[PDB]
Amino acid sequence: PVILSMVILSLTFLLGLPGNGLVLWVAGLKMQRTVNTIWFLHLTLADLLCCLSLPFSLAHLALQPYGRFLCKLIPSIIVLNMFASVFLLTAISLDRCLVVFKPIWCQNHRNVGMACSICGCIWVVAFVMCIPVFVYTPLVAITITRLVVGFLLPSVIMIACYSFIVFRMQRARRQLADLEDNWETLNDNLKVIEKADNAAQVKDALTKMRAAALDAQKATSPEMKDFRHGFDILVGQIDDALKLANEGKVKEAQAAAEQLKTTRNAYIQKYLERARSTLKSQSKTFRVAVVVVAVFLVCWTPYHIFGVLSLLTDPETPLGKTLMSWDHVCIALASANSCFNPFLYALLGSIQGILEAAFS
Repeated sequence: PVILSMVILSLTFLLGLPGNGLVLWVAGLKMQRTVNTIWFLHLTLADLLCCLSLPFSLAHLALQPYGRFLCKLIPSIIVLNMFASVFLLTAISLDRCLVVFKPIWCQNHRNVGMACSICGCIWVVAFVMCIPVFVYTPLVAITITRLVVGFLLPSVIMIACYSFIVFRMQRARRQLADLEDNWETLNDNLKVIEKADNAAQVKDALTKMRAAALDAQKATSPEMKDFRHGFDILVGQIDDALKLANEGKVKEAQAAAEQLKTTRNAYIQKYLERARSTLKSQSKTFRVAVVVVAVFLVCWTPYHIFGVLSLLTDPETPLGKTLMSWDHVCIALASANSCFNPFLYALLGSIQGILEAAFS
């Protein structure tokens, strides 16, 4: 099945250089450097460095043609890019979970300088794990070390961080839904009261409005202060209308209830818009990260599976022949991950709108 590996690798290169170059150039010399975009820039740079080495592997597979370098360094680029990508992805997930975490580690030193320092640290940490591959049974230990460091622990970290993030996103949702329900009963009762004659239905509608307003003010920092002050004014106005309707005046209660609309729009509408806006975006920002992580892991799993199988299985076996036959396909797919990654940005994203907005 060597021809299948050949064709898939050639297709990966043919569609890998253009996309990587386009994304790198658009994200690099268009907008300003921020703590968020820098990580994706580093990830795409590592993927581009990985993609640059494909023709050497193609020549090695096709000819099996000068020097030791064919068997010396170009096999190490896969390990290097895998490790750098894993560490950068776990750093992105850690930061995404940190944003919603305690503010003590949010405003301490969160700056572009810290971002590039941590990126350099990540590159160095990925580098110190590259030496064992290049230099030099060892196969017993090095395969286990790569699997444990590159696959298990970071995947656990991303799973925990994203489970906490989705649990926190599932919570606020309901809270908003409750506030929207209270808003809807307030609005429809205020619509009922205008067309309702008699002094009894006015009191019945105002009782419901008062309960809804109290519940809405209960649901939840000058922002909060202003939000609660608006509802205090709302409840006071409801009381004015209630005490007008109690003494058998209908039109005055109608006007008093009409006065509620001004305060409602002036106070609570802006908070409603902010709550709806913030919840919607964070959804997409988390969506892209989760999809990227899932694609990365599903691309890299066959390689680890075949490594474990080769380590466990004794040689001089036809099953060994099958596994070394399919090793080319496994490595080819692992490398095709690099070409796959840039396309999901446009899938889940004017060039600026489809690329730059995808990170923020």
